[PDB]
Amino acid sequence: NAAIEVEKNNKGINLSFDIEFYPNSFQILQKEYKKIDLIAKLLEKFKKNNILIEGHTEQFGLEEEMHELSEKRARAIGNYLIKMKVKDKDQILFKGWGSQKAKNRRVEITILN
Amino acid sequence: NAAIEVEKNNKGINLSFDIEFYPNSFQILQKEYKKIDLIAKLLEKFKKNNILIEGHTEQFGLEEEMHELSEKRARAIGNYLIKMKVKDKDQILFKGWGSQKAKNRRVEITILN
Repeated sequence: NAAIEVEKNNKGINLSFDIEFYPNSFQILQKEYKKIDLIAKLLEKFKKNNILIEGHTEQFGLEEEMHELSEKRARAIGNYLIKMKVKDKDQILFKGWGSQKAKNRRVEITILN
Repeated sequence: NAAIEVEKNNKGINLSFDIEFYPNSFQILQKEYKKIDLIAKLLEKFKKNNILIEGHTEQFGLEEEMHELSEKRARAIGNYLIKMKVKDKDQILFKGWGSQKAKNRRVEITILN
């Protein structure tokens, strides 16, 4: 669960992992920042690349509500990467899938070609 | 099974994955080179780092025989990385664990601090 799963696709290099969020929130648990720090170490080395951050929910709530929550989760991750100075806001696309694709929730980050 | 698992430790950034070798051999199946190419894409970006490649066997054979086989598996991976020009021989440590730690066998590569 501490590991990032890395796989190539047609879009770039996919980083798939799971981040504990507090229930029904886009707030990252304190202990998870070290995992994002590892992600930051990889992204730092792909200096010129743009990234895509994709968020997800699990609950079958109203679609706009789930979309918003899932996007705010992607943004919480992106914001930390901004703060760590590994990417600029210029370089980050944020996508929420809602629920369409225990606190652990799926996040993907793609290092875009 | 196509994914590399990435996790940080005290030694550096650990890349754990599994490579199909032909039974009792250190020959990599043709289809696996694309996976090593992905590893190469990551290593390319950690230009200054030395790496450690660790090989493993599963059979409970004679310890020196298993050690040799496991080390030759690490070397097969390293040799391809040399050939792809992502690392020089100067930068690669090779370690065989034999069996002490379906064709799929465990390999680890650590991007050393």
